[PDB]
Amino acid sequence: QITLKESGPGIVQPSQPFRLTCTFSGFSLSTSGIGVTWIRQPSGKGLEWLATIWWDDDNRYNPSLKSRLTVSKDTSNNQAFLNMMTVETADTAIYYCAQSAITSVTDSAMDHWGQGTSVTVSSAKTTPPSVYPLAPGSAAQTNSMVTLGCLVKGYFPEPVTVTWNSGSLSSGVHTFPAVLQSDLYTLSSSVTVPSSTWPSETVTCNVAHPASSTKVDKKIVPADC
Amino acid sequence: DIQMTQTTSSLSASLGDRVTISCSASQDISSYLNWYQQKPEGTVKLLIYYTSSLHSGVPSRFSGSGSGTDYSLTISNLEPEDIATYYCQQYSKFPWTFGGGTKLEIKRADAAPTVSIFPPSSEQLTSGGASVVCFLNNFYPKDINVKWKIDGSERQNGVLNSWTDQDSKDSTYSMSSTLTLTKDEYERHNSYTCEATHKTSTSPIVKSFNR
Amino acid sequence: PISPIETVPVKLKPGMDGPKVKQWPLTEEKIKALVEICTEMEKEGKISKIGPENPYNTPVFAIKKKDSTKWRKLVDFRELNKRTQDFWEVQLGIPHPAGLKKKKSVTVLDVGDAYFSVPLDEDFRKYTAFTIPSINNETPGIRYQYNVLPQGWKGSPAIFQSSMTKILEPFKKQNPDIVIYQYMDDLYVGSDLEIGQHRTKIEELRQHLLRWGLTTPDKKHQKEPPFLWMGYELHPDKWTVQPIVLPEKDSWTVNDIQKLVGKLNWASQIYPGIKVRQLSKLLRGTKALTEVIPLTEEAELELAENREILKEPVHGVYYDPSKDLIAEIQKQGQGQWTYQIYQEPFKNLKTGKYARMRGAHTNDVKQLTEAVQKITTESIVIWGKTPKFKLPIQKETWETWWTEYWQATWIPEWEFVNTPPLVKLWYQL
Amino acid sequence: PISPIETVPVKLKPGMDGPKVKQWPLTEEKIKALVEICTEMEKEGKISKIGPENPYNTPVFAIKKKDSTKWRKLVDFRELNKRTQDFWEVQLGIPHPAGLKKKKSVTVLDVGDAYFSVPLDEDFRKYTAFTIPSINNETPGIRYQYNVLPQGWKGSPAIFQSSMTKILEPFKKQNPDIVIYQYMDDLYVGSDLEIGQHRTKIEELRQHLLRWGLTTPDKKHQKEPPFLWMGYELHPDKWTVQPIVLPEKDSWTVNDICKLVGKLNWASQIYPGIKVRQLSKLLRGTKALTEVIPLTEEAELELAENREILKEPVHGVYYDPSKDLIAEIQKQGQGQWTYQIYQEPFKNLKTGKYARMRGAHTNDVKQLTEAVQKITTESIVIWGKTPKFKLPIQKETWETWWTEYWQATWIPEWEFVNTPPLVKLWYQLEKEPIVGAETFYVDGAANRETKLGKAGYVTNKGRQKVVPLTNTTNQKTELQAIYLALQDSGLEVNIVTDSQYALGIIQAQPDKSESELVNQIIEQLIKKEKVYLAWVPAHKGIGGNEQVDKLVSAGIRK
DNA sequence: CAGTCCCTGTTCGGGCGCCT
DNA sequence: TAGGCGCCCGAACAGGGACTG
Ligand SMILES: [Mg+2]
Repeated sequence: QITLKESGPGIVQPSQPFRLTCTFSGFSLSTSGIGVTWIRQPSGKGLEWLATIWWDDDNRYNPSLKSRLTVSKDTSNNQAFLNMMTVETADTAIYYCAQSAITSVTDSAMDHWGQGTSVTVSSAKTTPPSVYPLAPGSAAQTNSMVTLGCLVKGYFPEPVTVTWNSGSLSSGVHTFPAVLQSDLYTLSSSVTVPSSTWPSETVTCNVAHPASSTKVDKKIVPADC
Repeated sequence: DIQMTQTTSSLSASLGDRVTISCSASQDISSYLNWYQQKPEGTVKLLIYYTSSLHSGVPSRFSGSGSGTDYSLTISNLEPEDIATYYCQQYSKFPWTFGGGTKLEIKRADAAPTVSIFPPSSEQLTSGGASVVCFLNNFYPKDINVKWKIDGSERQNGVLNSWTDQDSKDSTYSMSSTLTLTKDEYERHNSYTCEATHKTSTSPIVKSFNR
Repeated sequence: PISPIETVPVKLKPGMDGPKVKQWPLTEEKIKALVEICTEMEKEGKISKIGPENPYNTPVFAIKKKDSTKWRKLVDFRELNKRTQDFWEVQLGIPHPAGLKKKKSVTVLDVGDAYFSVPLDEDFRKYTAFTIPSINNETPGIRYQYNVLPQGWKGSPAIFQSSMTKILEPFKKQNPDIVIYQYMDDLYVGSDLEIGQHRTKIEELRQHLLRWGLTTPDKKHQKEPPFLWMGYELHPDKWTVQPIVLPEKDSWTVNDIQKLVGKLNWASQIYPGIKVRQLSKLLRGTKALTEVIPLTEEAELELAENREILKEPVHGVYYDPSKDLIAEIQKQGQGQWTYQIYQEPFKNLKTGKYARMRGAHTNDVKQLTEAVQKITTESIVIWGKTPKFKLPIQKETWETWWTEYWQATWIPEWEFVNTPPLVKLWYQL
Repeated sequence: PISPIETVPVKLKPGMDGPKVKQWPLTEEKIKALVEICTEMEKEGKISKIGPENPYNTPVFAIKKKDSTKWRKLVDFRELNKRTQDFWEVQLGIPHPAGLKKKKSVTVLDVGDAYFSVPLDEDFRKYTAFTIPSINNETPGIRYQYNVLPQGWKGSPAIFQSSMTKILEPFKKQNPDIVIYQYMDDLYVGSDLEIGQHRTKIEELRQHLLRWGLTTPDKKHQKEPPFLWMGYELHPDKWTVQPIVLPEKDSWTVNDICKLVGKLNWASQIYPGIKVRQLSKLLRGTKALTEVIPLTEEAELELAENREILKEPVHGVYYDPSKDLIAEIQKQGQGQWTYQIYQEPFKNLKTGKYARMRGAHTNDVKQLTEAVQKITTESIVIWGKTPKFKLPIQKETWETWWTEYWQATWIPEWEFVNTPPLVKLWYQLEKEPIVGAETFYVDGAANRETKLGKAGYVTNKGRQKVVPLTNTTNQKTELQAIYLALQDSGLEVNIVTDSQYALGIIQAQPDKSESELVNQIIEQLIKKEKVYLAWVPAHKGIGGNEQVDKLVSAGIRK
């Protein structure tokens, strides 16, 4: 019966501050052992400790950042806060708030975790993706299989929803995690279907980008030359 | 700054097995180590606190061991969830610290990267730009190399890649790799080669084309 | 002149004069402290300088509490405490909460200063004089005396009992579920609530107190590893009596028989239903110890019988609050120690075994004193009186460091004894 | 002048009156001598003529100092002191140079008329009343009372010290970085200032006492090292003890020994290792005070070996804070022990010696332990810190001691210094009965009303022995039995007693004692290769005993 | 047990030594 | 002579444990 949820801004401009809010139920931040810990975890790398605000207000910070950190707590509302000043790209990451607690003379662990918030630092303006098909060329088909791809390039911010043939096709599909390009995202998806079905049967790429409120469909038409 | 080190980064195994992961400290931490499990999704849970005490609700098939500077985590007999990333945190002295984590994978009969290469979509070109996409699918294990030979000549100025996680269904990997060159420079050549170097065939797997 | 409340008179037991005890050496680290807490107590005028003209004296020393990291002055008022008693015991004693023992959590509050606000009988002051040494005897002794109830003198809590009962009327009626006992400089508070809920009520009583002048110390809780502050609370349940037990061998050499006879004999003084003839007969003639005697079926009859006797409540043992209390301690082995508290010989009221503090630094001195403290604490809670100790150590050795490890507001009465392994009796196994 | 210092109130012991002690007639030769003197003190303020109503009187005579041929006044305050209430003396130990710290500038002074400079309690003077008799049976002599601290009175010392301390009180608060060791009427002042400002301060000080009556005459050491303080010589870099003239006389009488021994002790504080146990015992016995006595050789090598060390010049150094302490112990003759305390390689700070035997039956860890205890305290007193030790006893020897012993013990941080004679228990009981030895069942008994009794044993192999003794008691007889069995036995044996007494004594692993019995019972133990003692409740029926009992119970009463 | 001796530990008092 | 402290000795002291009648 215990849970925490991190609230945030999801996206922060460089050299600005952000205030993460952990809202919990199930324990008080007034009871002895208790405290709340703010963990971090950059894209792909591993966990990092950031700070632990305790009930006695005897807060502890990660030395590397104390200068840009601060912790707070609205004990009556079961909320806990974390502020970071002058953020930079490297601050882009997922933040967790956990319910650290000190049970006994030797046991002090982070009993329950949140789910995290996605905080990313970018001075980019939400722009829709430009989509391009991937139809094989000079190596035009034989009685087997074939792979068709889709290219979503130059959008912001994450994420994108990509499906094939409006949700029809979902077996040999691979949507690859995106990557930054001139401070803009770019990803690819690959569908593989038996030649007995393409190009005979239409195969389309479904691309959705929430932020810019756009949805585009791309028909994988076989190449001409 | 009590450095915590899990030597073993990516370790693969199989159901029913028994595994051990090591969390080497940087000084006598007197058994103040905790173990965390982070599933592929991302949720993080508490396995063992105080180097050998199982957190309530954890499967008995979980054991903790360690002393002074060397500590180990051992999973009885693998179930299909266990296969996940693992962390050990120290709390003998702030700042607190976590290992580098050990990703526990899945051993599958080794297979080869199905390569596919593509031309710059007419459209991409229309607007002034071109990228060569090259797919390497369902190969095994992870480690793999790519090379971009244009007109026999190699290049690395414009190469981007992306690796997928292990696919929970058929334990394999995939990998997109994109060569982003301009339009004037694309329409200034002929050969474009993607090259794949996987631990399955001495000869690099290759597929290519010429505008 | 601190308060216009009336001074209560006190007169030491007849034919006894004040305490004329010398000052033991003190370590710089301490002198330095004792000097400060003494300087500042004199300004506030709770204490007064004085010279050679006062023929009495007592020793002071200070202990850096590990509890709060704040030095505490300590005046060994045991002699005085002793010379004055018609007073604090018989006349106006403070009653005991039968059930303070019967709780699961109990904490102690150091309500010392609470005393610094009540005038001490002018005429009686001379008796509380003390002196401060100086390293390498640089200057003579700087000595003072009390003008207000002194910390750690059987009389204070006795006097301040009127005001201390009041201060609590509210809290006690707004939380009748809690228990409160005052033994000298301390307040014993124990509850049945969750620990977290206890900690609170304590931290709340701290306030209520503050709403009255009574300032209580600032115990610290560290966030690094040994969460020592986690034990600040006492639990009158992991408090289990330690009965004697007779070994369990498959076959018994001669040797192994004799010993087991002694124990059974010694223990015969405690519990009377212990017979040995039917078991000693098996050793009828001068035989090599090492010789494996087979236990008779007439024998193994009582061995397994008497043993059954060594697991129950003694021979109608009653505690008489009007008689002293004694405690013995036997250094068992590798960190273990055992004790027994009795009023009459072989009629103990309690028997147990203090395990060990992992940070006992493999120091017997340290562990012993700690046992004393620990054992003392239990006493106060259970019977509300301190026991006289029979310490297993050389006076001149104990007197050299007992301080270094002492962490308490009171000081019990002790003596030294060199009494060897009587019978593994006060059981090791 | 006289001080403005509040006078310290002194009363008389409870229920006593002052001294009303007659005066012995003196020679007109002495009388008119005193009269010069008192008149002088009277004008000086120290005393004052008293009225008739004063009943008290203490004796007073005069004596000559043969050198100056001048007379001096002496009052016999014996009775007053007998009557004077008792104080709580404040001087709590004498300071030691070894505790001083090197100071840029150092000065030492003294005060004149120390006592005659402090007011005596107005309400107590009437008791210091004395008479200075007339030349003849005419008019009553001259009566006088004291107004200042009388010399030779119980109070003078403590009162003057207290006073003095109060006086420096404000000065130290204003110059907290200057150490002044006040010892009675003497001031040692030292600071890390420049030889100029120092005086500018020292001066400020003298003008401070003068304001308070304390006359700082010109008998002060300024930039005059050696500074002669407390009996030592203080050198800028080191310190010596004012030479000691060892008595070398022809024949020695008890008393004359005391003068030596003591002197020697005083010397032990700096002169490395000193033995005295030797000639120490000479005095032992219910000796007299003038009785002559012959110096043994076991007492002669002492003097000889001692004089030796004392002949070679040595010196000590000052304490340095940062550099923690060190006390090294060395073994010596039977009972003796030596130690040097230091902080640098071989620059002794101080040195001493231990010889007390706490108990009759003791061993050599015990004593070492004891020596550490005493060394510790003795530091705490001079440095307010504990020292690190270097002891002749390997961790092995210790690790086994404190573990097996039933009495609790400890020793502070220490390493093992390899320098025999070393310390290590000589024998060792057994935990378990050994197989390949007879189990000797021992016992003994005696009759108080006779002084007689027997003692012997019965082995499992039917063997037997029973020696009878005279002038000995149960406890010695039971301790006697155990002696036989440790002769009349191999190199391995099991003994069985009923005396916790004898049992105890032994487990303690004694390795020396007072009585020979237990010095020999020790010898058998060090000799044998394996022993094991067990105990049984005599008079209980336990087999192996009954035998020996009856065997030695030939005289159970009457 | 009630009255007594044995034994060991500690306190005290005397000389001395040193200091002021 | 006073007060302090130190050493070394022997006496009266106190308490536990064992004995006897
Ligand atoms: Mg006997």
